[PDB]
Amino acid sequence: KPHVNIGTIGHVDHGKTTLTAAITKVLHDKFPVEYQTDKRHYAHVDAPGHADYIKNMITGAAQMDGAILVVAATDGPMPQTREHVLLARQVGVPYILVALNKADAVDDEELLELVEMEVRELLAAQEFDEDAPVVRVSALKALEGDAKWVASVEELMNAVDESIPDPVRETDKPFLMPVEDVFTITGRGTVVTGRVERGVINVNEEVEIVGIRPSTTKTTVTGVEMFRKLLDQGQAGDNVGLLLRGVKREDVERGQVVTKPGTTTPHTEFEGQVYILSKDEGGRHTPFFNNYRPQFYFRTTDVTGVVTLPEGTEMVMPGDNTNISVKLIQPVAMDEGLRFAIREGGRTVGAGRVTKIIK
Amino acid sequence: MANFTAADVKRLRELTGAGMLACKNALAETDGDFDKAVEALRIKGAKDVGKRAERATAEGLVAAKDGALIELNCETDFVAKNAEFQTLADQVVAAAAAAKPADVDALKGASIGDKTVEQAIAELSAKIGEKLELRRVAIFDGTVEAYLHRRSADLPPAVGVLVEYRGDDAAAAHAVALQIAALRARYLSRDDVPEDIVASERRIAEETPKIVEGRLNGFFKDAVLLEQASVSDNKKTVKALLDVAGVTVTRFVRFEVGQA
Ligand SMILES: [Mg+2]
Ligand SMILES: [Zn+2]
Ligand SMILES: [Zn+2]
Ligand SMILES: [Zn+2]
Ligand SMILES: [Zn+2]
Ligand SMILES: [Zn+2]
Ligand SMILES: [Zn+2]
Repeated sequence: KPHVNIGTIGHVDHGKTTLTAAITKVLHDKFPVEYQTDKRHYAHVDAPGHADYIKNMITGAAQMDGAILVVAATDGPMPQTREHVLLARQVGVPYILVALNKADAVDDEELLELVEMEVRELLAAQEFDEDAPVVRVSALKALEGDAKWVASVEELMNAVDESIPDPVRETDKPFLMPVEDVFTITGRGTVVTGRVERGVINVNEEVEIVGIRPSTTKTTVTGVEMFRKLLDQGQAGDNVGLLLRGVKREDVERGQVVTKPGTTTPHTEFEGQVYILSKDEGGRHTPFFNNYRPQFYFRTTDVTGVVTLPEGTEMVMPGDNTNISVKLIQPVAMDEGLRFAIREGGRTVGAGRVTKIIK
Repeated sequence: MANFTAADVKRLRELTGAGMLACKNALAETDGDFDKAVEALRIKGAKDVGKRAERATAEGLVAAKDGALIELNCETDFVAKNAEFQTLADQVVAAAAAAKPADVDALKGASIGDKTVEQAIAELSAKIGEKLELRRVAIFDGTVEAYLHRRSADLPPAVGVLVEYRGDDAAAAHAVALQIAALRARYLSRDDVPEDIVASERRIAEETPKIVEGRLNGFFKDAVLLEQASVSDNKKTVKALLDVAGVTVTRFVRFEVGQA
């Protein structure tokens, strides 16, 4: 039932691709990209390059719930391996496991023992579990059908199943819905609409509405209406309208989030990781400097803020991937990790993700 | 393991940085003589570096020391941000800065210490398993301003600019550098544009008396540094601001990894 994102990282010559194909065949032999097991469906994410992996996680296009390091038993690790692992530590993949590929070609076992610990010290060097699963696999022999090796690929995928934890379900997180529209249904009160971003909401719970306006509002939801029928709860992912007790149409607006009280706080200054669209991607034609003032998109509405470049950054060019500080003109509901768009009058010119709140 | 231990193979790997199996093969190939095996690994390294010579090298960095500018290329940016690659780059640019080589092939044979720049690259190439290329070099004898630019904060600089100049407004020269780095100016003045590129662009305007003259006034404004609009203030022009600064630009260059 749960889907899980697992990156595969490693040297191209070591069989990164080949071992992925080997996994698909071995599982497709078992149950006659994406590959699934008993427990889970798995989603493959790649990391061909560090920087444009980082781009992709900023834009949300890529996230890893765990990662497989592919190291050739023949060679053992490489100087870059240090850097591959480093990517995982930096974006913060929760758990890593290693696939000693091409293990058929190492006739003396003392060498296979030996590359193990090399790889184990790199994982240890970098605050990953030192005694984490290291599996001996032969992608190319399993593809051929050698069951000794087919069994190893099965061993590796079984390793993924036990050792990568289940990801937290979005309905178990605290409730939050960004407001799209605000209407009054005559004689029933005002109703705020949107898509439940996470958590659940129930027909007579109490909620806080956060951001945009000067002061957070606290009230209770009086009806949860999907399509035009009234339900008892609204789940993460649902399109809903929430009737709010005694909250007049003019005291809520898009860009606000309705949340489970005390869980989210408005903010006005933050540090952030950004990727700036190139001219050939549709973005700025010119670089921007130290007193830039675009609008920051957030969840449902733009909020204007002033960029501050970090000490040592002269300029930001189109295509750049860097860090900034932002002071918004009005407060917006934000947590660390939150994704936002950088827009100039309504055209996205860049993509960012909040890394540290201030004030 | 015909005539040597496994600790013999660990060591031969710890010394050459080569592949565990390639080391074991190497020792058994010489039957345990350890010195012949080291030289045996050198042989395969050279074969394997050749085999990947036709590969593409679009990631890497640029380096500037004392008015020398180089671009060193690899396959992935994992290698570009690796310490052993940056140290090689540091070495090779310092080679270039001291020897002031005429062309790239001059810099290849320059000494880096106990080995040449070619050797040092080819030798690091084999240990990494990617193609490595010294792509281009630029040496300015005069007084220079350099600006190096990171396209991604946790990578090495991917755009580099030298600006050779006469003047005492140091900041004015540096400000130009950005302007070259940002706006990809191809020529310093109008005159410098080859006449066979002027026809190449005047002939595309026929495809598309005074409409020809307008296009060229435009494409001169794009691709000539002095005819561009200052990034700090597009009301004024590059040339205009230098005159106020009291700074004259003798020549400049801009390297970008992967781009031309
Ligand atoms: Mg892959
Ligand atoms: Zn699925
Ligand atoms: Zn299934
Ligand atoms: Zn455009
Ligand atoms: Zn043997
Ligand atoms: Zn030395
Ligand atoms: Zn300077």
